[PDB]
Amino acid sequence: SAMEDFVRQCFNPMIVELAEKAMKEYGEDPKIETNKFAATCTHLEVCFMYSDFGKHRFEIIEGRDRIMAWTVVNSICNTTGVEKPKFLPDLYDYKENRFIEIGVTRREVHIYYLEKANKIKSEKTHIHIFSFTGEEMATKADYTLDEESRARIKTRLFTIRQEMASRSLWDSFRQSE
Ligand SMILES: O=C(O)c1[nH]c(-c2ccc(-c3nnn[nH]3)cc2C(F)(F)F)cc(=O)c1O
Ligand SMILES: [Mn+2]
Ligand SMILES: [Mn+2]
Repeated sequence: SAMEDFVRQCFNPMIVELAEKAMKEYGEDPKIETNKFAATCTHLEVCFMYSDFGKHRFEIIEGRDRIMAWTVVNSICNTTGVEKPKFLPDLYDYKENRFIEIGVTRREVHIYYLEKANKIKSEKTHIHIFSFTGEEMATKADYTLDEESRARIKTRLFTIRQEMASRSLWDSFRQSE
């Protein structure tokens, strides 16, 4: 399909391999579940960009194998005393000393924020939701990053959406969330 071609042209090889790895784990084929494949790559890219905007302020948890992800979380919990999350989060903020859950949505940021908060129920893990429309929602409206870094993320996401549009893939994608 066009979707795999788009994914391999707009995402970096590492991200693509990571996303394919995740999918091969669940039991899903990136050539059938093409919209899921794109969402995994998009969310991975956002996580990595978030981390790279940080002396390293953020520890990346997402994109690691579960064994290693929970090793990182456990080490952080034992050195900081911060409580252990029930679900693997996406980053850890050493400056603000808190785990962060990153959401990327094709819907309205508030619907997805409510969904993530209801899902985690761990009042400690900070939530940051980004849209493909340049909108964001974050716990206590603490957006953590500076304006330019958040702007770079927003620009990239809008750019992915428009690349999908030029290829007639956006409509399927936004209805597949
Ligand atoms: O495993 C994680 O840690 C994780 N998993 C997801 C996630 C869940 C379902 C789909 C899906 N799309 N279509 N059908 N199912 C896609 C994603 C994706 F964003 F990863 F792509 C979201 C997170 O935010 C997160 O942190
Ligand atoms: Mn995650
Ligand atoms: Mn996430």
